Amino acid sequence: VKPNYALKFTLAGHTKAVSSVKFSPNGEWLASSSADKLIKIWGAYDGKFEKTISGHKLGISDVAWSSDSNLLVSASDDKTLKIWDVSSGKCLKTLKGHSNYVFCCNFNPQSNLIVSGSFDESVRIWDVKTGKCLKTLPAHSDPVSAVHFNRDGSLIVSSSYDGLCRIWDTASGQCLKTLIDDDNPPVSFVKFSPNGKYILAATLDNTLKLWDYSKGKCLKTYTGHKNEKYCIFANFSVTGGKWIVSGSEDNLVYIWNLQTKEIVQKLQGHTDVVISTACHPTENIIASAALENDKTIKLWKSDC
Amino acid sequence: ARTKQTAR
Repeated sequence: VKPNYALKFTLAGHTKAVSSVKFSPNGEWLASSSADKLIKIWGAYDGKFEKTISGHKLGISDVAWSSDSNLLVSASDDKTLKIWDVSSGKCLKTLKGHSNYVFCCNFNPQSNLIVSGSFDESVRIWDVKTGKCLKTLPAHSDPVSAVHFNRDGSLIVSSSYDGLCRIWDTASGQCLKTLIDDDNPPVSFVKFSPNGKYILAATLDNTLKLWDYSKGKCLKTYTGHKNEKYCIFANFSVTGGKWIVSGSEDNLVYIWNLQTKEIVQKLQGHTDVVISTACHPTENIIASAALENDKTIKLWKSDC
Repeated sequence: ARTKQTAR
């Protein structure tokens, strides 16, 4: 009925606002990125700092894991992405081609492609093996806030400040669907649901919306949190109860019942905007991260 | 970029 997430750890070390946290697919690690130009790796279960990965020339807005938990990709204001070997900490490839800040990134499930979005208003698809850009998509008319592959990597969803969410065919780079809203608020985040049938989109009017993109039908809206300014991550929690999880500009983590849309828990502890949250792949664990008055990551655990 | 306000 309701989860009971409780604070287990506070992870300090970043020296500027944290931007993104992601659990490894194997559940062992959390990676974080920051405006401080660093990636840090932490133990998912004991919160123990593992290592710092450095090399970007400017701040990092996003980080993502490969399926074998062996590679990370990061998206930086330095206009590049970097692919890293997590075990050695070494930069394997630098992905060059965007003409402005790279804001978001993700591997496909196969882990042979990376998708990125940029302030340059494009979405790029990259070959992991060669580090070469395969496709540049003239995707949006304003900064691209999020990019995400579906369950089998055949589709990409992108969101933008231009007010659109778009679905793309990975192989051809073609736009298959545009989702619109008459009042046209900036879209600050999007991702596919775990089954790939829906997308969850955040807009800067304090609203999260679950869409059946095929039908162009909005099925659920989640409200009551604060999101008017930042590109805050949201998540489907599937390990126990079925929840939607998001950060908020009132310094809380919000958790909603997926079906009823009721807020079922608010997690208190951060002292600045909660810009990023992540849900552990097998356990009822949430990671949350906050902006520069706080600069910490918190790990929370629930029984359901 | 993400940690700063950049949207309309």
